[PDB]
Amino acid sequence: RTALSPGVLSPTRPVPNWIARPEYVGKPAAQEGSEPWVQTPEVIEKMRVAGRIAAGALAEAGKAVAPGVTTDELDRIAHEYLVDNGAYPSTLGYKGFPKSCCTSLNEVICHGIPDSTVITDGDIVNIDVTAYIGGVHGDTNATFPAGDVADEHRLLVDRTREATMRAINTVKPGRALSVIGRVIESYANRFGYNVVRDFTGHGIGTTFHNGLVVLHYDQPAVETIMQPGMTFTIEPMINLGALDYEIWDDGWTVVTKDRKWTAQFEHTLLVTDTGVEILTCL
Ligand SMILES: [K+]
Repeated sequence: RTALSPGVLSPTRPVPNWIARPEYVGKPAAQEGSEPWVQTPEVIEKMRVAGRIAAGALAEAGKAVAPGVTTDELDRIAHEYLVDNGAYPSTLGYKGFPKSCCTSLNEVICHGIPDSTVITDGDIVNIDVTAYIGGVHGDTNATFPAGDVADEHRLLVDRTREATMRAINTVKPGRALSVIGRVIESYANRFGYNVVRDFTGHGIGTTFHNGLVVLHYDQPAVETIMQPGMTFTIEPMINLGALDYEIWDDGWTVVTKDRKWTAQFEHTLLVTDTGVEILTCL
């Protein structure tokens, strides 16, 4: 199975005029990074709706993962589900990004651009989709096997899923945020895996990335304490090989230098009064 190269993009998919666009659509940058990390009860309830819809779009596209299919076709499906449910796909026009989800095969760490790329037997593909509705975002992702995937790669996927769920299950108010990345990295290193450092989880609410950073590796210098009403992603990228990467000329696609495969899972989480609630569930 050869190292991936860029396929060709389908044209911009329309979304109905009546679906509110985030402010950043059609602009070179977003107005984000200084928004409160704790959400009002109103925004939390709305994020339940956005997260539910993202989860559905994820589940739908992931159902179409099969040898023969294009990444572009996964995007079509995710886009349709978001649009049919009244949601704007948050990635569409986010800093110029051209599609409605990210599709990240094999050695693509993250930010892959749905295209003419045809999935083959044994590949793994991450699909990351975000919903914007009622003025808020919800983001979820998962890595899906295509065909007869090698044990090596199944285990990577299952272990990355597990790391993520372990980390989620440590979320509680009064606990150090740094606990997330300690749990993740300790679990990954157990199997000889390497945790991506340069890409992180983030606060999410009325803005896509509100400036809160959630590290997935052990970094006990972070002082941030989790508080009820905080909303953020946990989204570890976990590599079979070394952390060294390249970005393609499209400006988005992140690939492992060594071309070894990598996996990722993600939810949008609420810190409740007593623990956690996963917002990106069906
Ligand atoms: K990947």
